[PDB]
Amino acid sequence: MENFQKVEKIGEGTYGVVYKARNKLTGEVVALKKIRLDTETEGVPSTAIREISLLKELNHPNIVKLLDVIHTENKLYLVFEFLHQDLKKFMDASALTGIPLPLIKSYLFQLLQGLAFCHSHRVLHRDLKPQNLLINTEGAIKLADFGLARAFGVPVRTYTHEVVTLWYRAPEILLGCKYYSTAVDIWSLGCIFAEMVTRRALFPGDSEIDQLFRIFRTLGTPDEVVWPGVTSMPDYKPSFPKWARQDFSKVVPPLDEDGRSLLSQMLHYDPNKRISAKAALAHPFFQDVTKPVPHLRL
Amino acid sequence: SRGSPLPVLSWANREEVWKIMLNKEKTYLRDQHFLEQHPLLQPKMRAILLDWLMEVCEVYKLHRETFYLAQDFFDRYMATQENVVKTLLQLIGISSLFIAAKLEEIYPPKLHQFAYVTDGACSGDEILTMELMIMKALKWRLSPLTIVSWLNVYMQVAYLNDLHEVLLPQYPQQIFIQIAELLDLCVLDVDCLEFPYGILAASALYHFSSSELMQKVSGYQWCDIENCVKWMVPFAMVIRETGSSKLKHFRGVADEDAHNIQTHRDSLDLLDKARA
Amino acid sequence: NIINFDTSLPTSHTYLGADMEEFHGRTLHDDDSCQVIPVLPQVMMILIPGQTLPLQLFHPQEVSMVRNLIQKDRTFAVLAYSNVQEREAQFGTTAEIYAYREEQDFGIEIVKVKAIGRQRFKVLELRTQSDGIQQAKVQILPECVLAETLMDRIKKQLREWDENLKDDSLPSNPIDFSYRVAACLPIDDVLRIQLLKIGSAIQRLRCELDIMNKCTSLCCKQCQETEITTKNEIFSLSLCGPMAAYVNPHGYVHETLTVYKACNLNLIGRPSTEHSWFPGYAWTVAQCKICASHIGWKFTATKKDMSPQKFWGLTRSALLPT
Ligand SMILES: Cc1cc(S(=O)(=O)C2CC3(CCN(CC4CCN(c5ccc6c(c5F)n(C)c(=O)n6[C@@H]5CCC(=O)NC5=O)CC4)CC3)C2)ccc1Nc1ncc2ccc(=O)n(C3CCCC3)c2n1
Ligand SMILES: [Zn+2]
Repeated sequence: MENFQKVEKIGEGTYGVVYKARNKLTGEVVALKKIRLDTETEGVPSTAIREISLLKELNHPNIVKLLDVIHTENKLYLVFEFLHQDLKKFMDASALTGIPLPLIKSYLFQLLQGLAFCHSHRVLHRDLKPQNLLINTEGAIKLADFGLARAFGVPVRTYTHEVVTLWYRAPEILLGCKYYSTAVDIWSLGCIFAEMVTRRALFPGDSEIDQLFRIFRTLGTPDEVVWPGVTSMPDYKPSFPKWARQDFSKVVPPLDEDGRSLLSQMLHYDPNKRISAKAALAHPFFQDVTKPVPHLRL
Repeated sequence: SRGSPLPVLSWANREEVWKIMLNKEKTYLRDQHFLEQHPLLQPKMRAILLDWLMEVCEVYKLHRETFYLAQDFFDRYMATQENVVKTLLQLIGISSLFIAAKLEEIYPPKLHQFAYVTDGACSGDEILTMELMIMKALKWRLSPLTIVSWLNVYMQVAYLNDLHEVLLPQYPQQIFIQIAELLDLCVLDVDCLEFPYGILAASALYHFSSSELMQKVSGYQWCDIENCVKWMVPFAMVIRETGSSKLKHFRGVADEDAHNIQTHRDSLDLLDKARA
Repeated sequence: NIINFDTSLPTSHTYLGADMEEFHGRTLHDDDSCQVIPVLPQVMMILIPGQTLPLQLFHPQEVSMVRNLIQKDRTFAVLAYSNVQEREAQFGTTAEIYAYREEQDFGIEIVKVKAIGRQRFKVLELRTQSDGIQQAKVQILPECVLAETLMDRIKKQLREWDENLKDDSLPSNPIDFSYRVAACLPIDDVLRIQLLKIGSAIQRLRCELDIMNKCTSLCCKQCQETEITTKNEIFSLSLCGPMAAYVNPHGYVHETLTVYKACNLNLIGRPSTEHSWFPGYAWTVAQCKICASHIGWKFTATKKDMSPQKFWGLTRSALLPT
């Protein structure tokens, strides 16, 4: 690891610390995730093993590449590929005029492809938040931080309960569903989609019940006609207030009548009925998609 | 050829999923002769280790997938080495099981627990070193399709009612544990590595089913699993004579998941009768 | 509730980095002598003996002083500046560098140090070095050893916060126990100078056991109306106790008291795990609901099987005990 020269600190993800480093041989910028093994009581953390194993089977243009893995005493380095920003910082930097619609469409028709690729490999990202979608100056958006990802078998079984950041948690996860599957990721994307159009978080709750109640307020309170089984779900209480399905023309005003339909399908209560990643790429909304180049501020 | 056992999947495209699974079956190589490299060891020493790893898995209620991940890690790492002495077998196996538990389970046992079960022959620091050594020798390819992962798919496809619904478990708990019991006694024989994991699972399923159900649920033709069935014959006869066990219950494990917890009963006694 | 957090982590300051040197020496200038001590230009903390004081120095003169003061002794004179913040410091404590490290990587000096307070002194004078460095002429204050009941009575409440394993902490010696307790009271600075200018351990414990049941609520300072927390919600996530000293990436030092529940606070931004003082937890900026005075952070769990799923760290500089 004497070949890499650090240039700056990028930030901290699920584990380790990410630095910008330039390879002295080829002179190509690369990201470097560092894990201090000595501080880790239980050897290499499970998140690190899962990532490194999953990221070495996923080679897509929309998933950050794992260039290399290096081990120098008491230190594990993952050499990724360098990307110039994160969607969150881009959205904040464009919080006055907003991301143009073609760019939003392209960014949604580049996360769905990577998500479909992961799902066909039976991988659950489970950490789809704006800080984990990295964008470069060429106009490409890529998934990152697979530390919380998991490879789900056929059939699935009971996996880790509380997953995903609270702001982007599916209602089935909130209500303590026994089995969850790919559908959760789709919910996250919907939450991200409405964030790009509106520029602010769709369901900003500070506690589990608060997030659940914001979801109910926006989308209505689920009954057995829209979500068969809710009224039997472990964390469902009959005392939930009755709200009624705020119209989508007021939830995301700027979206057309096809973007609205795609968002509604992405935000379906019933995980079985919720649109899949590949079933969304055939949506008419992605009929005139392009690849515009963002004008990043650094 | 292996046509298309999978039904129409909504969460993904059936063709791509099946192609990826089959390519996984071809990217992780196994060698039945990985013991000729280590002249001191003998096949019986492998079984004794693997049997032991089942027992540990029972003590801590570790899933079957964890044990088969450990078995795959062992039989792949040991194929990349030379002149390994029997004294190091236990450390390699325990490190492999530690890696598998970290990979698969929600709350894997702590490192000190793994060290304790070794009865002092291996320490926490030895396990930490060997786990990194294994993960390096395997080139970080720690996501294979194990022999039980295939049986899960086969049983899901065998018992389907409303099309799709391939991800939610739906199949008897008593038939799955009978085949998994024949697949734990077959796994103790190093010749089991001669056949692909999917073919091993299909052969066990057929041995406890009809020759039509296996082909419906796996897509294999008779000529494909003929050799595996012939080799499995004496391992199935012993299990049939002994009598299949029952679905035991475990503390803290839901009654709908007891079939996914490894159950070491006795394998070195049936293995020597089968090999007879 | 139960805390499977390994409270030893907060005292280790893992956030400060990995490669740290671990000087294992000591020094105790005479019990009554006029000494010249170098000062840190910006540290405004009122350091009590026995406290760990992390520091992240960026200024060239600060780095030079620490580098040259690393070899010849390791004591710097942290003044306890009075309510008149600029100069006007009459007393103070000496700190001794026990964990030093440089980092030229990224092309910046940045020296990360960890020092623990040793002695107390009255500043007889304050001369200025040739490079923006204060040399303080200070006469060491005496420890007036002149008791057990008071220590046990204080333990009677020290157990309610972070039910204690045993007497391993809280040294038997009255002075050490008194200083350790004084380092934890969420009282403000004006009462902190008085507690520092006490003297014999007895009057210190009688001022600590004094302000342990009298104070009722920790409230917003910059407005004085919001009722942030009460001692019933207080608890310690670190061996050092409910309160401790940490540093943010910019060098500022914060005394963050750990509590279970706080009210009248609203959160800003989203949870982050960058430079987190408590490993495995994420922090969100907290501001009071009436004057938007940055009061602290709300830490939440981020890994699997974490005992306290949420607590609060309130910076003592914005709390007025009442
Ligand atoms: C090139 C590129 C750029 C950006 S970026 O610019 O969007 C990003 C940089 C950023 C990260 C966040 N800081 C913002 C600062 C805000 C202030 N601060 C902070 C922290 C604690 C504070 C505090 C603070 F002020 N104060 C005042 C306090 O008192 N405390 C205390 C502390 C203790 C506590 O407990 N409590 C407190 O309060 C943290 C830094 C920089 C700005 C946003 C994103 C990505 C890239 N590239 C790239 N390429 C390739 C990969 C490959 C893999 C991979 O994973 N990644 C990324 C790693 C992470 C995500 C993905 C990759 N990334
Ligand atoms: Zn206020």
